[PDB]
Amino acid sequence: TALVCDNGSGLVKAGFAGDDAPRAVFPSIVGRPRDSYVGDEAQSKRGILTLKYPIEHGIITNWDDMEKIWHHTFYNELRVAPEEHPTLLTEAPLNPKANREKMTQIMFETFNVPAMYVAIQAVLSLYASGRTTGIVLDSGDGVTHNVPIYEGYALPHAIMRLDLAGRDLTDYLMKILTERGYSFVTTAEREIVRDIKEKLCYVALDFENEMATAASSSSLEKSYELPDGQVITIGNERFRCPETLFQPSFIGMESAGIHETTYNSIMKCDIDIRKDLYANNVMSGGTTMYPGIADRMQKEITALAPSTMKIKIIAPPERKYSVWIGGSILASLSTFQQMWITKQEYDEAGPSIVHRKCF
Amino acid sequence: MVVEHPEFLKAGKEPGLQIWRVEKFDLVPVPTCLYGDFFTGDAYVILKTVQLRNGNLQYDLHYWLGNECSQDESGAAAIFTVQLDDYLNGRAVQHREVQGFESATFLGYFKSGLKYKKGGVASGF
Ligand SMILES: Nc1ncnc2c1ncn2[C@@H]1O[C@H](COP(=O)(O)OP(=O)(O)OP(=O)(O)O)[C@@H](O)[C@H]1O
Ligand SMILES: C/C1=C/C(=O)O[C@@H]2C[C@@H](CC[C@H](C)/C=C\C=C\CC1)O[C@@](O)([C@@H]1CSC(=O)N1)C2
Ligand SMILES: [Ca+2]
Ligand SMILES: [Ca+2]
Ligand SMILES: [Ca+2]
Repeated sequence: TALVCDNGSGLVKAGFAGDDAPRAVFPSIVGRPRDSYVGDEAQSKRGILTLKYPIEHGIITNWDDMEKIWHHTFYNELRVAPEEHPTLLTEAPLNPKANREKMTQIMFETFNVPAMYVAIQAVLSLYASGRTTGIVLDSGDGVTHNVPIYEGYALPHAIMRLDLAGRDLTDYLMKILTERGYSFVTTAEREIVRDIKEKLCYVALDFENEMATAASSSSLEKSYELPDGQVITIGNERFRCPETLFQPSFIGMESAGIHETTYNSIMKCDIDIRKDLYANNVMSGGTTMYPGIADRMQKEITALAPSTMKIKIIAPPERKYSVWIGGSILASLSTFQQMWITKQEYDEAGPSIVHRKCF
Repeated sequence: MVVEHPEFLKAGKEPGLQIWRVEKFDLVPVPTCLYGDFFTGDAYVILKTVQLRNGNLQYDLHYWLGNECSQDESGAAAIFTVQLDDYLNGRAVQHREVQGFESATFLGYFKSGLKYKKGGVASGF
């Protein structure tokens, strides 16, 4: 049985090829003494041990700990002998050449996998949506990308990266809330606000009219139960926190808005394919889960595009797992047997084989 | 790459119409008598090979998705379509065909009029 592993900035999504969902989803965190603990437990012992995120903005940045993430994945979460399963992993769009070789070397040298493959996260999400052509908006905990894809392959020259995503949004709810009079300013506190984020936040189709209703109506308000017990009334951040996605100034970021990068991404692509892109805008990643975000992108990019353009935002309910699900389908295909990088092939060519087998 | 799938070896060798159905993550040939009848619960891959005057062949690949096919099937069909195209040296034009919204070109492939029928194979997940 092949394994599928989607490593994110915040969460690890891991499981078996063939399954319809990841059997294992856990925090991408390694804790080391104040020799280490992994994910669901490291937040536990977080009193004794310093915790760090080995992946930043979708890129692997601490190899030593990343090696810990994988070990835990195979051994504590998946409960497999890694040396007997072909393993599929995922990577960000534009992962540096050396990262891809380092990930392949580790898998064959320190984990002894019999076979291995690396695919681009966003392309997997496109596949999971039953499509070969379109532009993916992928927005997780640590990064947001716009990835245009044509007849199966990403168009690297037109990809947009934006370091504003999920955590950045938590920190702003978790700063705007206190403006109301609440706490929130601890490495256990945002942890509560991110839960508020996930439950209460939504994207408004019109900001102003949403404003003109928020500071003037105890209807656009919800009450939430902290763990302490004290009840708090979420307002009006509900619609303000994700607004940062469209207006990045709110976090003082200056960057273009996700609708804008989407337009821009498409304009870097051959004119003959722009229609297909506009009509196949696929959303992927935890930070696209906000109620109302598909209706807003819609409106926002048809404003930007020529009237004649047929716009369409595709937002599958399972899009938290689209990347993983895309990998689960790919590694299950009868035709995938020969796509794998074998240990044989690795022994012959070493880690640079990845750039030839794995576009 | 370099698929060894028996169906791939047969794909696109002479002018005509070839139709496969996704079944449990595999590409399974459809009986020729049954061409044009599609299960709304399934996904299919269609290759139209046309004789070019220059002697080489023209390929159009269509992945057709029924209203009720499962995500593994539509996903597989899209992926199978990329692989077949690759296999054929990138010479194929790829087309996404959704039940009820198929291109005039695709519709024109079926002499007796294309037909939908309820049902299909179970999800390979
Ligand atoms: N319903 C929800 N509404 C909004 N945010 C959500 C929701 N569910 C999860 N999230 C957020 O999505 C993030 C998890 O998404 P995801 O797993 O796709 O990211 P990642 O892969 O870990 O990071 P990256 O892709 O940037 O490397 C967290 O920020 C989490 O708070
Ligand atoms: C259910 C859940 C989802 C998730 O996305 O977790 C990821 C991973 C998590 C790890 C760090 C925390 C303290 C320890 C354990 C967390 C467990 C479960 C968290 O740190 C995030 O929370 C950060 C911080 S605040 C935000 O926006 N991302 C994202
Ligand atoms: Ca991700
Ligand atoms: Ca079916
Ligand atoms: Ca082609």
